[PDB]
Amino acid sequence: ARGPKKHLKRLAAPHHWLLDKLSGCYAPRPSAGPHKLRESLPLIVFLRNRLKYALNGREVKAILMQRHVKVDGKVRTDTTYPAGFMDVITLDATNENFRLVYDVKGRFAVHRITDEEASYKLGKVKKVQLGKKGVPYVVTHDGRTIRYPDPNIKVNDTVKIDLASGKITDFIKFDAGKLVYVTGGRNLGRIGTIVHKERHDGGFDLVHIKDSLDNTFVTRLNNVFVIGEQGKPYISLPKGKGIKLSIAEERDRRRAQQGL
Amino acid sequence: MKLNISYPVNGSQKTFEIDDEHRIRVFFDKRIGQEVDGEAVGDEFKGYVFKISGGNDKQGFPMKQGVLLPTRIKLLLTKNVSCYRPRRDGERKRKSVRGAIVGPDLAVLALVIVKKGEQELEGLTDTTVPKRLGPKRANNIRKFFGLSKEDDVRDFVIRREVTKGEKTYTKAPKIQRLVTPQRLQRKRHQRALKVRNAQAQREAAAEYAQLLAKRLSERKAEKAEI
Amino acid sequence: SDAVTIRTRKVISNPLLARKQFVVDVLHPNRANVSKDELREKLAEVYKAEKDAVSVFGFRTQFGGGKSVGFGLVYNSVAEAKKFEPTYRLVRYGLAEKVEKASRQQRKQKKNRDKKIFGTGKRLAKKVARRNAD
RNA sequence: AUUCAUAAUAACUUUUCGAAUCGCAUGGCCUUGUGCUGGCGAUGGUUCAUUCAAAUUUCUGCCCUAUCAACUUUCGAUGGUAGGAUAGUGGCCUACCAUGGUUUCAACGGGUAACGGGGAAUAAGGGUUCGAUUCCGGAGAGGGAGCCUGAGAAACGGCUACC
RNA sequence: GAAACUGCGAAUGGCUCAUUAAAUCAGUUAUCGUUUAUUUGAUAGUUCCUUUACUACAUGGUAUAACUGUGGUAAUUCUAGA
Ligand SMILES: [Mg+2]
Ligand SMILES: [Mg+2]
Ligand SMILES: [Mg+2]
Ligand SMILES: [Mg+2]
Ligand SMILES: [Mg+2]
Ligand SMILES: [Mg+2]
Ligand SMILES: [Mg+2]
Ligand SMILES: [Mg+2]
Ligand SMILES: [Mg+2]
Ligand SMILES: [Mg+2]
Ligand SMILES: [Mg+2]
Ligand SMILES: [Mg+2]
Ligand SMILES: [Mg+2]
Repeated sequence: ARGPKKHLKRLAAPHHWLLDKLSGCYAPRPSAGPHKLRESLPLIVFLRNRLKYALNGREVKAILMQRHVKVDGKVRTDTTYPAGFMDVITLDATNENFRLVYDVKGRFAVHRITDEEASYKLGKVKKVQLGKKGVPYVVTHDGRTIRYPDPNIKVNDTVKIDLASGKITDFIKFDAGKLVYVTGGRNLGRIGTIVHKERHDGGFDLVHIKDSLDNTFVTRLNNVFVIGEQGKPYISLPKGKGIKLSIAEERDRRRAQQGL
Repeated sequence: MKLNISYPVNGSQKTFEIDDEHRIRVFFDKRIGQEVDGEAVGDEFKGYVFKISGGNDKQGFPMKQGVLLPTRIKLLLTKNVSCYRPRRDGERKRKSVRGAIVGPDLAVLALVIVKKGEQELEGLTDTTVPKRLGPKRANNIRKFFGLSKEDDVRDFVIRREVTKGEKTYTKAPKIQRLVTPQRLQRKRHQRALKVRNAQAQREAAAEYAQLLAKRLSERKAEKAEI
Repeated sequence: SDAVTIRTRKVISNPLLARKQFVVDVLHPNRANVSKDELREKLAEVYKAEKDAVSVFGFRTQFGGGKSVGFGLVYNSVAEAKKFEPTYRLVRYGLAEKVEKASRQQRKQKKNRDKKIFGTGKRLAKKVARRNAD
């Protein structure tokens, strides 16, 4: 009531942050930024929790205020900067480049990548509209406005953002058979290809996706992110590659790998 | 009955405790801002013309300019007015203010001398209060001295010398709105950034129009052929 | 002799703060939770850095004795150790001094005392020093 | 799905914005003038997106009671047209016009030792009882009402009046 | 680097459960019916009342706090004259 909220209580944080239940009444509330609050990973959570480079928040601010962290090419000294899906996180020390992608469990997994592939990113197109003076632009999933796109670029497509400048290098159509990556729902983190998409004019497109192991699932188009055609993904996939092993076979794989 | 008389041309002030109320009746039933002759208030105030400037009353409630009442009234006070200092942005408060009519309930008047008299006072006229500082803006010290339009105000700044027991430094104000090469560098950068953005946008528009022409010819080729 | 045999696990190189993070567990039979300064000195010589650039904390003694497990930090230099370390930990090592500041209630009361003054208050103190006597 | 985005024409305005701001390094050039071009930033600023939201809003769902069966409609009740007002839709308000609207499938009224929910206790199964209270949503700051500033308050560790 | 102007925040948090029985609320919708500081991204060559009446841009102006001095009230985070 009465205005915008500034505190995010613990147990009200997103469950994929894996913040521990006790040791604190509060959780880091992400600032306004490129990604939605529920869909983002704050830099303090990435640094202190997922990467353990800091033991507490004061060490996170110490790292951030010395230009050590960079999000999508820019430093982003904000402690609760809302880094999100597909964002490239660059640390000048350790020569490590991170792209934020979900593991098959549906959590932001630590994915280490190389310099050349971290030079760019991918952005799902959320709207194509004419601006002032009749200039077309596309808006991506991270809030980027890119002027003068290709006319063939439409909604739900994915552009290859230059990330060194506001330029589009290539685009991929949202079509059947192309490899996609799910960004929401209970199927979050899986990787598969489009069987087909059904319309339901008036709301909530549904998309049938089949993975590498012939397993099919249905999800809303809001959660579908195009990453390439059949094979050869435009980005490096995380370990697991979104196959969704069941708990039975995950147990079998676990016992084999730790039993030596 | 104190009187806070002031001499703005020399900037001095004194208190005058004046008894024998018919020496005070000349002030009575008079408004703030209008003059009052010095013939009846004092014997040494011959040729002095006092202008009513304000003052307080008993219980310490200040007179307010504009209210034509001899009594004290409650007024809701906004910002940028006398008798009130807002503690919050946009805060308003109701405060009792004495009217602008001089009456018996005043504990003290505040007065401004607008014309010097035929005598001299003990502290007001003889002592000239020194100015606390000079101007700070480049053109403010230019009009303070009337040098020229194109001169240097580097070496005409009024300086104050501060002793600290043994050492003796001199300090001057930092000139504001001074024409400096840094300011000129900033100005030409903004104008260069404006034109550079404009050229880049024109090249982006020209490239896109060429792209539209190439695609229009392509779609026209297959539509006519097939 | 008594085989203190300090042991370091989960070693992580952290150039972001120019330091090494690791878990220090001590296997000390017939001894009780030996020290932190001696633990710092032995860690100082095994990593060859400095004693003033080594930070240690934790060290919960396991039930039944004979083992305490904690966390340790070796800083790349003493110059950057005084930067990223917390003030309370530097006071623990003697590298800093605990600032004997006024108690929290007194500072709060002083702050509310000076809120009631608009400005330097040298004239108000002067005015009350004049009215009270004259 | 649109009178949408956007563009064009004719004008309009107590003309909105269109950098008179700050830091570091202070380079390069030739008409060597304290001349011309020049980096990395910070703070401002129009509009559009995005984020945080807010407000409004669709369906379905709430305890006991008929010794509560009719209620609402002067003084908006239900609807139409036009306006006003609002950030905006809307009887939200006004003018005119129509006579509607809800209800035994429980309206309206009364009671609540009622904030709602996630949940809690117990239980074979079905059930019964509780939920002021660690999270989410709402309301309030003795009781009302009104209002300034602000993007956001009818704010009360803001104000104004009354009790 | 005090103080005081300026900016921002003080509308979050925290407490309580008195109101409140299609009201709140839960799930689910919608804004093609709106506002949105901050963040992020994009973005302004046109600044002449009627140009054949542009006005310093090597940069317009005053008007004030803090500060100096003179006070009033018994008393307030009261303030008045210069
Ligand atoms: Mg935050
Ligand atoms: Mg209407
Ligand atoms: Mg109507
Ligand atoms: Mg109750
Ligand atoms: Mg409750
Ligand atoms: Mg109760
Ligand atoms: Mg309230
Ligand atoms: Mg009470
Ligand atoms: Mg109130
Ligand atoms: Mg209170
Ligand atoms: Mg409060
Ligand atoms: Mg609250
Ligand atoms: Mg801010």
